[PDB]
Amino acid sequence: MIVSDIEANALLESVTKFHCGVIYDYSTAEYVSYRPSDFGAYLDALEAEVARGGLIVFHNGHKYDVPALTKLAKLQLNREFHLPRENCIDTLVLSRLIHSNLKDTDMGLLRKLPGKRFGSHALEAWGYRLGEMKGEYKDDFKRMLEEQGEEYVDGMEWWNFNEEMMDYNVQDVVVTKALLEKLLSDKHYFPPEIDFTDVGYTTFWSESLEAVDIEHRAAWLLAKQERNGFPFDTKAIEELYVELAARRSELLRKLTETFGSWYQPKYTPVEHVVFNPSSRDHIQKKLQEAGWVPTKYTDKGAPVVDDEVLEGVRVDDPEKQAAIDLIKEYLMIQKRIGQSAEGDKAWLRYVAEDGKIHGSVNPNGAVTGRATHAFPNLAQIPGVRSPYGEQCRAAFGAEHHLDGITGKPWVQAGIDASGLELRCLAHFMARFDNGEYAHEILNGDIHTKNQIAAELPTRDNAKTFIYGFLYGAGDEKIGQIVGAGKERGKELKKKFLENTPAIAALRESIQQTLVESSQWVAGEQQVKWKRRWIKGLDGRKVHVRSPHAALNTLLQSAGALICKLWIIKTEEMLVEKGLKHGWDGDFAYMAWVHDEIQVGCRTEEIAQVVIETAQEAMRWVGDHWNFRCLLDTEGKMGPNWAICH
Amino acid sequence: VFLYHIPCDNCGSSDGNSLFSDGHTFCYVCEKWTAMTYNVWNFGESNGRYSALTARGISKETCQKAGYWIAKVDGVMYQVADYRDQNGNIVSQKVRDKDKNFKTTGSHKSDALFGKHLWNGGKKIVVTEGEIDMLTVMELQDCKYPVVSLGHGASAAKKTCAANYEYFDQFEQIILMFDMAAQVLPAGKVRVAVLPCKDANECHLNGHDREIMEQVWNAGPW
Amino acid sequence: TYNVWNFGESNGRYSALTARGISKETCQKAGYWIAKVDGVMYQVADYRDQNGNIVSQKVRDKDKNFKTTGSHKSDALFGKHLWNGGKKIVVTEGEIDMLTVMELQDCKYPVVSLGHGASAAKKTCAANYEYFDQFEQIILMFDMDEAGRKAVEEAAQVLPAGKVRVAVLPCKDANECHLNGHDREIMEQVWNAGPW
DNA sequence: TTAGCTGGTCAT
RNA sequence: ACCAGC
Ligand SMILES: Cc1cn([C@H]2C[C@H](O)[C@@H](COP(=O)(O)OP(=O)(O)OP(=O)(O)O)O2)c(=O)[nH]c1=O
Ligand SMILES: [Mg+2]
Ligand SMILES: [Mg+2]
Ligand SMILES: [Zn+2]
Repeated sequence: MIVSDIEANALLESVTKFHCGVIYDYSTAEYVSYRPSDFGAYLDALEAEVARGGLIVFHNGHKYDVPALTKLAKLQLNREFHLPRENCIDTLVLSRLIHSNLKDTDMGLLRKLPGKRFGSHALEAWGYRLGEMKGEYKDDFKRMLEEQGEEYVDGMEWWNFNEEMMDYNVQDVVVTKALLEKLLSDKHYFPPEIDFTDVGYTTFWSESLEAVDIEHRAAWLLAKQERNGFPFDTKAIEELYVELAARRSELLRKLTETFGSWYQPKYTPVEHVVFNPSSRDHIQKKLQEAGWVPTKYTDKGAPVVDDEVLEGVRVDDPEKQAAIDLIKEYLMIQKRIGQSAEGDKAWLRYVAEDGKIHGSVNPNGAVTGRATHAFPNLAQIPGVRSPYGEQCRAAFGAEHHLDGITGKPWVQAGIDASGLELRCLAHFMARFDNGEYAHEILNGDIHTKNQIAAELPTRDNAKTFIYGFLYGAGDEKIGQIVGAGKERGKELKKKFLENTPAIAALRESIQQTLVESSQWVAGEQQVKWKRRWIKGLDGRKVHVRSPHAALNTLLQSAGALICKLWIIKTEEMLVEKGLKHGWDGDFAYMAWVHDEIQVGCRTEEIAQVVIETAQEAMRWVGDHWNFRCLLDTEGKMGPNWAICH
Repeated sequence: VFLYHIPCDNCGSSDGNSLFSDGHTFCYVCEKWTAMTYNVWNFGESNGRYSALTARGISKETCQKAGYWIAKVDGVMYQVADYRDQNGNIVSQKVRDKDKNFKTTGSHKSDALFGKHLWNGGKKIVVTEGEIDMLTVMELQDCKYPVVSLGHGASAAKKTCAANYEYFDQFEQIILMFDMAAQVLPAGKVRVAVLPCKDANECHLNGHDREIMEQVWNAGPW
Repeated sequence: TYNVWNFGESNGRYSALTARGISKETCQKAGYWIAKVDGVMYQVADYRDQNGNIVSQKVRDKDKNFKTTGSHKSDALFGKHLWNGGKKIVVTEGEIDMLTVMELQDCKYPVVSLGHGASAAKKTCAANYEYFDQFEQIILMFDMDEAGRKAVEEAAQVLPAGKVRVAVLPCKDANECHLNGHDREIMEQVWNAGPW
C-alpha cells in the first residue's frame, strides 16, 4: 500500500503538463520524490504497485487525480496507462461516509479553522483539524512576489516548476498519510483484527463492510458520468431568452403606470421612489393602501406574500384585480431568467467547447445518503407542469449529439422507479401487520387509487399529500394541500390512520429504540439521547438530526441505497453483456437525479437492451438484501428529456 | 461568492443570513447589508442623487452601477456622467443639462470609454455611441452582459476605437449599434446590427425592444 | 532621473527572483538589486565602466516601465566590468537572459548583456568594436522573433572578423527555455552553433 | 408544538 | 424569506 500525491498545471478540463509527484510506501518508509523529467519512472512505480497486487491511496483520486494521469500519459509521451478501479482507493470518499456530519460538530473548533474552512472535506481543512499544517503554497507565493516586486497576475502559480511546489507536495502527502491513519483507526467500519496497510485487493474490499465498497463503486461511476456530460442545445435556449426578455420589459411598463410612484422619507429629506415588482415590500404597501386585509401573520408585524396569497386576494379597484396576475407572471419570468441565462451559475455560463454541460455530483452530501448536485444544479430545472417547462427540458436532450462516424443523432432512455419510499415503508412494517399491506401496492397502482379514496384533484396532489401525512406533519400543513381547514386536516389524518394501524406502532418502536427521555421546555426541547445513530441497510451509522424526523431518516436513507446499488448493477450487467461505455462505444450515462436515470445510446436495439436489463438489475437489488416487497421500475424512450421525464 | 449560512444576529433567524467570501453578510428577512474646469465634481459637493430617467425609461440600479448621477448645483439639474479607467478611478467627467452645456471636466484622455471598468472577459460586447443607448441596453439585459460606449461621439470611431485594441482583443465577438462601423477592430470579429428606428432608445419607447434583443444575439457579419 | 541611487537611500536588498528562476548568489555576483522607493518595489540593474566605477542604474517597476538614472551611454554593457579575457562570450539581449546563463553555467564562462536591445544593437556593437579584441569567439544569443533574427543579421556586420556564431532556441528567448526545463538545449547551443 | 433532503438568490 | 426538484 502506497500513498502518492501529484501536482500539475491546471484543472482536469485543460491539463497538458506534469510538474511533480511524491510517493510514500508502507514497506520501505521512503519519501521517493520525482521531478518533471521523471514521469516515466513515476508511471513505472505505480504500474509495479498494481502488478504486484497492491492498493494505491490517493486523495480526491477518482474525480481528478487518476484521469489526469491517464490524460498526461497519453498526450505527453504517447503511452496507454489505466489503473483498475479495484486498486485505487480514495481518502475523500472515505471521509464523506465516516465523517458525514461536520456542520453539527465543527462548532467549538472554530477558534483552529479560519472560518472559510467551516465544514470542508478538503485536504487543507484536515491539515488545520489534525494540527499538522506548515504554511500554504498560494499565500507564501503571493507574499514572495510582493516581496520581490513583480505583480501577482491571475492567481495561477502552477505555470512554472520550482522547489516550493515539491516542498508543499511533500507536506500534502504527509497530511494524506496522517488522514489515512485516523480513517483506518475506526472500528465500526474496519474491524481491529487485521492491519489494513499490507492486505491485498481481495482482502481489503471483502474483509470489511459493504458500505466501503458500494461507495467507491458509486464514486467511480459518478465521476465517469461527470466526465461524459449532458448534451445541450444553445440556440433553443437563446431563442427562449430573447423571447421572455421582451416580456418582463413589458410587464413593468404596463404596471408602473398602474401602481404609481411615491415620496419616501430618506427639512425632511424625501426621495421619488418608484414601484419595483420584484420586491415584496412595495407590493405589500400598495396592497395595504388599496383595500386589502391579509388575515395571515407569519411575521410579527408583516404579512406573508407568496403565490398562495396572491391568488386569494381581492381589492375594490377592478384594475388592480387584473394587475396582480401580471405581478405574479413578472415574478415567474424574473426567476426563469435568473435561473436560465443571467445568474452567476446559469446554464449558458457552464457550456464547454463541445456543447455539453458538466455538473458536479456529490454522492454523499445529505445525512441520509442522498446525492447532491451542484455547479450547476441539474436536479432542479423546471418540470413539465410549470410554465415554460417543456421549453426548458427540450434543450437538455440526447439527440443533440450527432455521431462522429456516421453523422446521426442518438436515442435516449430514461428509467424511473415507482413507489420507492412508500414501498420501503411496506418493507419495514411488514413484521407488524404480517404483510397484508405489501400486497395492495403490488395490486394495481397506489397513487391513483389513493387519489380515488381521498378525492384529490390530481395524482401529484395525492402524491404530495401521502408523504406529507407520513413524515410527521401538523394539523394545518396537510389541510393546506387541499386548501381546506384544520377540520379536514384532522379527518384526513384519522381516515389514513385508522386504515392500517401499524404506522403508529412502528413510530412507537422507533421511539422506544432511539430516545429514552425528553424534557419539555415552553420554548425549546431538552433531550437525553441513547442512540443518536441508526444502522442502515449496510451497517452505515446514519445520523439522526431531530427526534421527530426519525421516520424520515429511516425511510429515505434506506431508499437512497437501493438506487445507489441499482445504478451500479445496471452497468455491471451491460459491460459484461458485451457493450462499451463512453461516447465512442454504445451507451453513456448523462445524469442521476434522486430517483431516475438518464442514459443515451446509439441505436434503438441498444435502448431496448438497456431498458430490459434495468429490470433485472433492480430485481437483483431486491433479492440481494431480502426485501419483503417486490421492486419494480418503468422506462421510457425518446429523443430528449421532455418525453423521457 | 457564496459560502454558507450564518444565524442572523439582528433580526434573529437561523438560516436567513448568508455569508460571502468577501467578508460581508446579507439577510433575506431583514434585508440588511453589512461589511476645461480641471475640477472633478465631488458627489457630496453637488447634491448628487441617483434618480431615474422616467421620460426615457431607465431604472435606478442601472444608474447606480453605471455611474450616471444627477447634480443639483446652482439650483439647476445636471446629469453628470463619470468616465473611469481599469484601476477603478475617476479620471474625467461630462456635465450635461438641457442646453447641452457639455462641460468636460478633468483630464479627458483621448481613448476613454464609458463602462470599461467593469468587464475583462467574455464572448460578446455591444458598442454604442452615446450614453442613454448604453443605459438602454443595460436596462434590457439587466446590467450583466458587457456594453461599452464611445466617449467622443460618432466622429472619433477611427481614434477612440483604434487606440483601444488590446482591450477589444480580449473578447470573442464585437457588435456595433451606431446609427440606423469600424474595421480597426480585429479581423473576422466585427458584427454590425440593423434596427428599424433611429437608435436603441426609439426602439425601446415604441415596444420594438424585442428587435433590440434579437439583434444582439443574431447579428450579421461585416 | 536623480543620481546613482545609493542603497541606503533606497533600502537595498539582494534576493532571488521566484517568478523568473534566478537564485540570490547570481544576483549578488552581477549587481541586480531590489529597492523600495516611493512605496512601490522597484527592480534595478547596476552598470559600471570597464574599471568598475559606478555610473548608471536602470529601474523597472511592477509593469516594466523604463527609468534611467542619468547619462545612459553607448559604451556600457550590463556586466562589462566582470570579464577581461577568456575564449568565449554569450551576448544576450535583455538583462535576465544574462542572469539565466550565469545561473545555468555557474559563473564560469563569460556572459555580457546589452543595455539597449534590438533597437540600437549596432550602435552599441560598432561602438564596442574595441572591447572584443581580447576574446576568441562570440556566440550571439538573441530573441527568436522577426526582430531577433533581424537584429542578429544586422549586428553580424559590425562585429569582428568571422568569429560570430549564432545560437538558435526553441523558445522566445533563454529564460522561457529555463522555465520550461530545457536546460539540456542551451548547454549545447553555447558550445556549438550554426555560423553566418 | 413541528412534513423532510438539497441548491440559488444579494447590496455598497 | 421566496422559487425549483425528487
Ligand atoms: C413528492 C415527494 C417525493 N418524496 C420521495 C418519495 C418518493 O418515493 C421519492 C421519489 O419521488 P417520486 O418519483 O416523484 O414518487 P414515486 O416514485 O413514489 O411515484 P411514481 O414514480 O410512480 O410517479 O421521493 C419526498 O420525500 N417528498 C416529496 O414531497
Ligand atoms: Mg491531490
Ligand atoms: Mg419515481
Ligand atoms: Zn437579518
